[PDB]
Amino acid sequence: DHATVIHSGDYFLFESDSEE
Amino acid sequence: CCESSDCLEICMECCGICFPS
Amino acid sequence: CCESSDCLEICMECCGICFPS
Amino acid sequence: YLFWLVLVVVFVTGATRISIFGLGYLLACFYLLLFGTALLQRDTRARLV
Amino acid sequence: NHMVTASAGSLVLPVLVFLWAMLSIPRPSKRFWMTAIVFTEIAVVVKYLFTDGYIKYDLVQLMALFFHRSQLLCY
Amino acid sequence: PLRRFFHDILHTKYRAATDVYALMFLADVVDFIIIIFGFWQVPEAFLVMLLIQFSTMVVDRALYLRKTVLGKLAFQVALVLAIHLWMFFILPNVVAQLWYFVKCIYFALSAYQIRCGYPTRILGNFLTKKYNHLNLFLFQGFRLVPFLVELRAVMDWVWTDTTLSLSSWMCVEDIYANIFIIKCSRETEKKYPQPKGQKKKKIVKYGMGGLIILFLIAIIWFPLLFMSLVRSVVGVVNQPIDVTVTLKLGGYEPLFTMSAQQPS
Amino acid sequence: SWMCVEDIYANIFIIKCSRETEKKYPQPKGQKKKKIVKYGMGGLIILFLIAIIWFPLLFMSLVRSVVGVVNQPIDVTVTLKLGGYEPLFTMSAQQPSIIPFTAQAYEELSRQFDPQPLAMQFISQYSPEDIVTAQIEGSSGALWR
Amino acid sequence: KVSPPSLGFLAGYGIMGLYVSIVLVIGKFVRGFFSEISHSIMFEELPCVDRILKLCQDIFLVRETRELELEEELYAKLIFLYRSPETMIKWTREKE
Amino acid sequence: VDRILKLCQDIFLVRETRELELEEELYAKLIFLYRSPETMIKWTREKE
Ligand SMILES: CCCCCCCC/C=C/CCCCCCCC(=O)O[C@@H](COC(=O)CCCCCCCCCCCCCCCCC)COP(=O)(O)OCCN
Ligand SMILES: CCCCCCCCCCCC
Ligand SMILES: CCCCCCCCCCCC
Ligand SMILES: CCCCCCCCCCCC
Ligand SMILES: CCCCCCCCCCCC
Ligand SMILES: CCCCCCCCCCCC
Ligand SMILES: CCCCCCCCCCCC
Ligand SMILES: CCCCCCCCCCCC
Ligand SMILES: CCCCCCCCCCCC
Ligand SMILES: CCCCCCCCCCCC
Repeated sequence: DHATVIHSGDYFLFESDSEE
Repeated sequence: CCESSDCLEICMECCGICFPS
Repeated sequence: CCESSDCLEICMECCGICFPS
Repeated sequence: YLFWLVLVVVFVTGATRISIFGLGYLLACFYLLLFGTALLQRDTRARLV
Repeated sequence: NHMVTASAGSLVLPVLVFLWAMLSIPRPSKRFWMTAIVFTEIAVVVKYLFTDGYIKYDLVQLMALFFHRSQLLCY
Repeated sequence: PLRRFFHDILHTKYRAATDVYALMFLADVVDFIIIIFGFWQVPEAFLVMLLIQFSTMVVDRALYLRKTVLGKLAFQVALVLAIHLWMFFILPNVVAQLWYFVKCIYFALSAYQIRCGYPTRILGNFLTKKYNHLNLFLFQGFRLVPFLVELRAVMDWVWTDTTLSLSSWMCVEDIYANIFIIKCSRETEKKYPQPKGQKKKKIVKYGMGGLIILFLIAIIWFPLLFMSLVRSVVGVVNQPIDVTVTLKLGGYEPLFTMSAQQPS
Repeated sequence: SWMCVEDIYANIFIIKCSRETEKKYPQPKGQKKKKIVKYGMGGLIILFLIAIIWFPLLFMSLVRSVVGVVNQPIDVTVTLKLGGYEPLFTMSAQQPSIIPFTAQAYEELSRQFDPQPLAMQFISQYSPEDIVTAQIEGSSGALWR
Repeated sequence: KVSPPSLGFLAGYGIMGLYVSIVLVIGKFVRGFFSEISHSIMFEELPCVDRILKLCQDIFLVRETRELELEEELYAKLIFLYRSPETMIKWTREKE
Repeated sequence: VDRILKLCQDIFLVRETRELELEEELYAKLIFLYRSPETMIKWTREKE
């Protein structure tokens, strides 16, 4: 659902995994 | 053709424009 | 004796007073 | 380009003197402006009638 | 010409410039330029037959429209 | 038949793709400006022309964001005819001649959009393309225009296909705006670095500070000055034109009206 | 601090209501935003903005434009003050003699002075039943003193 | 004819200047929403606010029973939740 | 702020290609960056 998917952000997304 | 479902949607989202969510 | 370098400085810094940086 | 400055004069002679001869001048210009580039290179000596 | 004269004068060609010439396959056409020349000539003739004290901005119009014709004839 | 062929070749065709919306909008902004300036039945006419410029700009934004060549064709056709018919409703001029001229430029750039096509990448603010100083100043100026920023946001939201609501659309717009302004400043500091520990340049300080002080002076003192100046002007000679002495004597019939006028 | 806990609670409630309604009526993942909803809210906002700038101007102009109430001289008091010592010649008239010029009468005056542009302009610009007729009385009886 | 002044101040500049001023101030009023909406996404985009309303309602319950010592203690929790944004993230997690 | 403008521009790119599922997902990143100040510090580090 839109609600749950826009409120799913966590710290793992911002880990520096080869962000080019 | 504004449905009642659309009508509540509209109202709630203008409320979200002012108030939170 | 306002130089052009000073003139841009002045302008940008007043913009920073209002807008960010 | 003299062929063409004459065409300008032909037009303006009509314009200035408002008459029936003037309408004729206007027409002479209109024509030799359309069918004119043809006879600018074909009337050079070949029958400038 | 539509900024110096009004009504039936112009308001036919400017409309056609915006709706036919500029809205066309690449180069306008041949019929556009022909109709432009024709309309300008007709306008000159009827203004000569009298509007009174007619103005001639249609001189510079007709002559520019015949200059372009020469440019496109040479291609 | 021929008309159908023209329209087919204006829609299907095989042409390129350009984005001249920026310039079309700029033409319409100039038009708005000169109509606003041209307030000089006339107020009503200028007010209708205002509503018009505005409505047409909104419709243009719609067709641009929805990438409609057919819609732009229709709009162009209608607008050309209508603006040319408004020349007949002159009854309420250099201002109008200029308005016609700049609208002609809009019609020329609009015609170009239709005959070229709409490019795939249409999103993205014009003044956020480069990260210089001019872009910075222009963007901030756009944000200073009373309602342009908010209108742009709401309008775009309504046309662009989004999953988010207005609240959230406005969030991403705010974030982007702020981030751009920061980026421009960061870029300019990399371009022209300032030595470590180099005062702040006496002149720069004097300028900004001075302006601020003068602005504050004009908040308090200047109004007082203006007020006093206008109000002080008082005193227009008033002299009795005539000396009407009616020595009403008789209680029953008051008379003795021998009196004089300006000559005496 | 009392106001702090009240603000927190108020905001928290509003969020909770929204969360609850999203659980009650979930919105599919990636489902546009419904054209109509957008058109409605957006439209209202635009109209509100229109009424910030245009509507006041409209109202203002509408009220101010209404101007023009016929004012005709009731009487034609021609006092031909002659004698320097005793000004007299006060033979004059009033409304009965004064004739509010009709539409036809106005046309006459305008046409009389039509050659002169500004002369006709004056008459024509003044509304019909505006130009009044100064039929000043000339008869005396009033001897002088 | 006579001309009745239906302006009040001055149609030419008095009312005009006032109109401009109003527009500007309404401008700022409307900006007041779409300018700093991003400075609150930390107090308004909370996934599950159930644990915070429990805290808030416990303060209310403890004021009705007049055990005001615990009011001070539960207020301390509220202010620390709102003093550290990272703990808000932890406490407002959707599931746990 | 380079990493944040990339996020913002990716939302824009994903709306032009009409893959609106990823719009919701990238919006989630934006809001978490702005919900935790410490992650903003990490993401906005000068070099890395
Ligand atoms: C290109 C030409 C630019 C000028 C266009 C026409 C000028 C119209 C007025 C421009 C005046 C410029 C002054 C800007 C002052 C900065 C404040 C601001 O919010 O400026 C805002 C834009 O708001 C506006 O609409 C500008 C007008 C503000 C009103 C100030 C004018 C003073 C006259 C009224 C006096 C009363 C003041 C208000 C009373 C109470 C209001 C609640 C810009 O920040 P921002 O958040 O988007 O930043 C993003 C990240 N911080
Ligand atoms: C559901 C009501 C329409 C949306 C709200 C707009 C403000 C009221 C205008 C019409 C009231 C029914
Ligand atoms: C009649 C036009 C608006 C007048 C007041 C209505 C308020 C609008 C509410 C917006 C969502 C409820
Ligand atoms: C006079 C009653 C109308 C209500 C005033 C405005 C309410 C809606 C405006 C903004 C919505 C929060
Ligand atoms: C570079 C312009 C001077 C600083 C800005 C002050 C506002 C304008 C006053 C003089 C305009 C040239
Ligand atoms: C003429 C004095 C100021 C009038 C408006 C100028 C605005 C100043 C801008 C400050 C930095 C650009
Ligand atoms: C009327 C045009 C002058 C611009 C209005 C003020 C602009 C500078 C003021 C504050 C700088 C952001
Ligand atoms: C002040 C923000 C940068 C915008 C540049 C022009 C804005 C108006 C300032 C001077 C106008 C006379
Ligand atoms: C921030 C102060 C700089 C000088 C004022 C900028 C122009 C705004 C117009 C106000 C009149 C001084
Ligand atoms: C937020 C804009 C929605 C429409 C305005 C709500 C009613 C407020 C009264 C203002 C008159 C339009």
